[PDB]
Amino acid sequence: PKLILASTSPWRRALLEKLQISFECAAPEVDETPRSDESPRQLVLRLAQEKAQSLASRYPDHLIIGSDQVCVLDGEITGKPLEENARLQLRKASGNIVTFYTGLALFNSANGHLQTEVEPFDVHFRHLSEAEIDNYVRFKSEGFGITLFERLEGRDPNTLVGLPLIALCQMLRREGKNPLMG
Amino acid sequence: PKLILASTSPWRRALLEKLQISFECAAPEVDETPRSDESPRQLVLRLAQEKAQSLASRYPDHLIIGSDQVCVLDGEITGKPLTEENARLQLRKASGNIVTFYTGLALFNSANGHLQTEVEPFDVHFRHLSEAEIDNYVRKEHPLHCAGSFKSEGFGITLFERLEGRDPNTLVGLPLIALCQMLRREGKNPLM
Repeated sequence: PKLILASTSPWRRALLEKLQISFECAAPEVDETPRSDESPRQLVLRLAQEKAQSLASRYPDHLIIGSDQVCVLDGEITGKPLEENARLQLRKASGNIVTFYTGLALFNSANGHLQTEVEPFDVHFRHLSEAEIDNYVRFKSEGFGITLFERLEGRDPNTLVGLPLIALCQMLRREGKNPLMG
Repeated sequence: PKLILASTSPWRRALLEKLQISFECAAPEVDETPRSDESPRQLVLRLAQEKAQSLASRYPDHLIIGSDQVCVLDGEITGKPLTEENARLQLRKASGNIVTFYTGLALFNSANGHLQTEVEPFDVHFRHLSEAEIDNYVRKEHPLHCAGSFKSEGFGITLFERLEGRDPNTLVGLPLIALCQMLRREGKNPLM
């Protein structure tokens, strides 16, 4: 089965290219609005698998990857900021440990096999100033955002960038598609 | 530039660009040969310091960065394999094991002579690899000029169970979180 990435993120596309398996990107049709009861972990698991499953008709004999990421700023779920948004997020982060939750799903639309995983990554922020927050504004963990951090703690730095590649390699291995054998 | 990178590494240049502070590069003048009984941490501390200070006379009013990394497998410094045989040998030693990289960093301020040094570890936890996986990785990646015989930033992700360290940049070869701290201590915060 051919590989499909259910995302138009150029970040997720670039990450997946590291595995050297040919794939096609497709835009999933999913409402990402958190439900009131919903934990960060529940949300990204649900959205990861909905994104993958939503493409099953358009790509019916495929391995389909879905992923979703949020962070929590003082218990509160937060997605992409979309400029005054970006500033706010920094102010809450200062001096704190910020946990990102990244959900991942691999769906075999041929036989219906589904694998899911949620992987956290903790960003330990320096105590910042409004000056340096103002100066930074206007994060990018792979870039200039490194100036904001005390420590990054998690299984896989790729997860923080937005796709858990170690976890995905394992899911692919279960489906008989070890990137190392492709 | 007030900031100088004492390195001919193109990846250290690329990493330093992330801080968006003006700098230029110059080749350090040191002997990287390990001395008898020198430990990995001692070696990268020494070489980081030496690279930074070797430019003092050329850049006497500057903040000068030096860095050095070694790859350690079962207590021993591990070099570039050079051959496909040796690449497979290194990956066999890596399989189901932890490869530790030690990365030394120094910032020498030549104007006031302040020297700051640090060594930072980064642990790469490998999966248990088959001989086929090892053969296939070496054939695809040809990591013949990488110490440890894998590239962590790329296809090497297919070999790992987890990555453990303070800063992903350290593994690539420049401890940027640590360097930011050193730069702030000298009043050159990249955020300003």
